[PDB]
Amino acid sequence: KAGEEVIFTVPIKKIKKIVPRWKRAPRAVKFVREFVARHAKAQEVIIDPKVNEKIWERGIEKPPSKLRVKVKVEEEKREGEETVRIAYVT
Amino acid sequence: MGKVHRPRRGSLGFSPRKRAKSIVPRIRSWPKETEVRMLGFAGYKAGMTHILMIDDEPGLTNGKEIFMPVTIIETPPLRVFGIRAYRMGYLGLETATEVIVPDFPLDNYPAKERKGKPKPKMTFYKLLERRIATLPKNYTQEMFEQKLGQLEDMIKEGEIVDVRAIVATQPWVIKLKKKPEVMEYAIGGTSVEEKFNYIKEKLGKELRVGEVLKEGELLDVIAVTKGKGTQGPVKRWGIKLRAHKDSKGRRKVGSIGPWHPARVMWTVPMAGQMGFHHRTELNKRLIAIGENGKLKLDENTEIEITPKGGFPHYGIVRSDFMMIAGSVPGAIKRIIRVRPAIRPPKKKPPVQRPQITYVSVESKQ
Amino acid sequence: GYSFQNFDPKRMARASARDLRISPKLAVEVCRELRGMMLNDALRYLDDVIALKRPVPLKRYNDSQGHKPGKGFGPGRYPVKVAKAIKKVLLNVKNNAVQKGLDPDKLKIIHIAAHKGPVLRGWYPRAFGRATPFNEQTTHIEVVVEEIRR
RNA sequence: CCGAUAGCGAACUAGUACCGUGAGGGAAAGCUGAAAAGCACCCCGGGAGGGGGGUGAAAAGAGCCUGAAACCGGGCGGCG
RNA sequence: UAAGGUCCGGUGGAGCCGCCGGUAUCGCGGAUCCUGCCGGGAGUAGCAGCGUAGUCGGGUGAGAAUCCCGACCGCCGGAG
RNA sequence: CCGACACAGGUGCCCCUGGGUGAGAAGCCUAAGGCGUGUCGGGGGAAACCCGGCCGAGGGAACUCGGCAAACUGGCCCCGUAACUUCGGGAGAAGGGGUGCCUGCGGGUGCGUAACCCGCAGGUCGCAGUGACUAGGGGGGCCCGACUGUUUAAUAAAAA
RNA sequence: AAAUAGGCGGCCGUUCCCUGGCGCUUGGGCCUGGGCGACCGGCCCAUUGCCAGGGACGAGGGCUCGGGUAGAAGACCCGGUUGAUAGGGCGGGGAUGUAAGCGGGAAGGGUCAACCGACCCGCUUAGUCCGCCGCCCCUAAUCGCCCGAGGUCCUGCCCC
Repeated sequence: KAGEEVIFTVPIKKIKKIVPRWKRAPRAVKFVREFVARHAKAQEVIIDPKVNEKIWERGIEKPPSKLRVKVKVEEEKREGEETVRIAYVT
Repeated sequence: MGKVHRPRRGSLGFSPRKRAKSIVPRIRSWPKETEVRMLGFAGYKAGMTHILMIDDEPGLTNGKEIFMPVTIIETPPLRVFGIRAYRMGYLGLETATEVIVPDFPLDNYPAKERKGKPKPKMTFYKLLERRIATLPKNYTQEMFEQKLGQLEDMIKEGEIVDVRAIVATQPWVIKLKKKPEVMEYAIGGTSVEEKFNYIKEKLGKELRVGEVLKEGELLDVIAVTKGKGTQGPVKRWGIKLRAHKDSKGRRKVGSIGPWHPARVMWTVPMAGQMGFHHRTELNKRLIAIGENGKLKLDENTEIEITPKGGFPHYGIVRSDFMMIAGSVPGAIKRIIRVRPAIRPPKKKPPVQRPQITYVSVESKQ
Repeated sequence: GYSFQNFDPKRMARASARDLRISPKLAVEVCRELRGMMLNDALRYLDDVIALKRPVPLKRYNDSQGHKPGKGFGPGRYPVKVAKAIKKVLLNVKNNAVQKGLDPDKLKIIHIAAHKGPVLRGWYPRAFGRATPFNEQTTHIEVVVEEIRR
């Protein structure tokens, strides 16, 4: 798939008991980052400060069970990648 | 020393406690022959249930209602790939030769819409292809050269000892593997020629719970138990607790041994593998055989099983099944093989087709 | 200096590194592993190490370090720092060789050997009033690459 | 007579650095080359780092005369 | 016999032997020796325990988890 | 600063009246103000084992030199309070009850409806109303020493 | 890894050319004198074989990716589009116990009016949630790397 856009829901559930609970929130973010990258078949991605806020909202300890995210695919120049994805909350 | 004795904790009789050599169970020990009938059969553990039966099962009443926990197991049908021949040597039993069957039917197989390329699965046993055992390379030719090799063995005549069967699974509804697990089962009779005739008919045949085994018998079960990982001295062997309140100690063996002797014995408790060990547990009552599940049109000898919502950690049960009494060694989704009993109790008689008052229909969750 | 034979006019190109602030032991595992390859394979090998993809097997020094899957010896680890640093040595043999009239990519790596150089030494605290050496090893690594082609 | 782990505490930045509240205690640290020509010019390198060319001779290239042993890499022979 | 002598090759680039008579701060394997240098230990332990803190965009730079800006999430509250 | 160390140490004052809380310079939360350099990161849902800590049926010290450790009680209000006695005390004995929110009143001090505080009745929810944090387990015999204090600064705080 | 170092079934590797030199070197059949025979001598054949110079092809397996019935690392097991492995969506099965809003009632108090109200009921067997199962290929199981040979150095059994 090429051109825009997928709306995806990423299951956060790995975050509990893969790492501990305060520091679920740094972990959630690595999961959001992986899920999107995986699905995209892409580099690490840039994700909007809005996803952060969403994960973070309750605090470090309590991140939410799902998070709905909108991703796009785009190219670049100079030499390099396909491989760049801009994703934000929906 | 108080001069007080402590009986040993743990056994060295199910020792050494270390990983299985294969996911398939192994076998050396075969039960009594007395009939020209299939020995040993296989399944996948589905889950567990509990059952109400009428005694039957001789014990402390022979007519009141009795609770018996039950393991529901989905058995696949099996397909005898080949006939393995043995010759008796000087040093032990060695395999003379084999007939295999390269030859290809199309498998009772289903799967799959999308749809444009159904892309045919029509199974020469593409499940053999997925089985990592290899194949000639001229199907007809190979089978016949082997069959001729068999004819020789039958002729000579007493050079040949007994017959066992290389038998493999057929995954035709199970989603937890798609690659034949391959095993050996013996074919017993009482004399070689009768086993030779039966194995030859058998080879092209998709077979049942019914063929192998009968309700109301007691059966052994052979299996690789569920893997815990490494566990403590506490867990593996059993350890007792100590004095007034110990922070420091608690889960501890103290002594490994004296000063001279200047060695460590192997019988002292330590950490290491627990589980993923092979076990044969004797004398489990065959509660039931049927096929489906979920609905059956007759109301006695089951009315048909399966909790709604499946079971936790098991797919849909729809194929031939067996419900066996009590505990079955292994994990959910593991291959278990069933072994007839070598001898069952004798102070407690087997009684055929035990009376099944009621079956569970609630989920394990 | 250099610790191997030369025929630099048309069959050898050389370069050396001095006082690279790197582990000598991790230089031992890369030099051995890398040895005998052509330059291009050696670039490729180093790039994989940095990605954290292909492990460098531990061999001669090997104790108390976790194994790594696949063909090659049981333990192994990834020396990222050394891989970056050695990549620069190799790059220098490559630019030089071209002035010299050798084509670098074809030339095979005969010899790579590591030398434990001077020792940066001091003190960091331990208990009971005592201070103990806290040292960084500074390492020289030489590379002499040689033509082979038909 | 000794000759730089020796001989004066100390061949020198010594009664220094440093220790100790103080009284007092107290080291180590010598050698380019004929000439500084103490590294221009040229190639490379993020590079104050490092490599090639440039000196009668650089195992004379900056605590630079010689340059051992322990010990460390590589290579050769042999064993494995 | 030997304590030790002597010759060749490489290295080194200014001093050195023999004989005879003398003389001694005169020969080193040990001294929980003294000092100096070095390896294994290890690429291990520590870089955890006390009220457990960071994180996303962006700026800069050869190199950025720990530099800076904003946002977001916290601790502290006679004390961080 | 001093402890060789940018040491969890420990050295004087002052801000001791920030807001909420509640007897409080208490805890927690939170404001001005400060910081995220009590300066190494990441990974394995992380298995054994070890430290801090949470929960355990039934039984209720069977453990052990010893209930050590730990638990329990718990704030506050009311009731009630033994042996003994140097009549001062014991005593907060012991044991029993209550405590939330709302709605509506009364009293005290004042001035006129402020600022607080102390009671009373009704309605009503939860397993639990000091729901958190804060927060004594109790009782009896005996030995010693009157007490409070001091002691081997750093294995003995005691009867010395 | 039992050194008497196993047994079976399948899969694999299982090569060329010019030019020069050699061939009872390598291999077979026949005649006759000698030999039991191998062998000597005579006759017949080789697209062949050998040395020197250059030269092909690549079975298995890991690494890889999605997860675990597995697990300290490593290993193990399964699936990888010849597919339902993981996630989404939906639906099935489970956990909790009535959501937000609104509407009515509600101790009372008030010009008993606009209303202030803890709480109760209806909406609503609601709402919220799942480490499980099915449907379903939408999304992600891509992309790509490697190591590992070359009927075997020499001998004997049967043919060549």
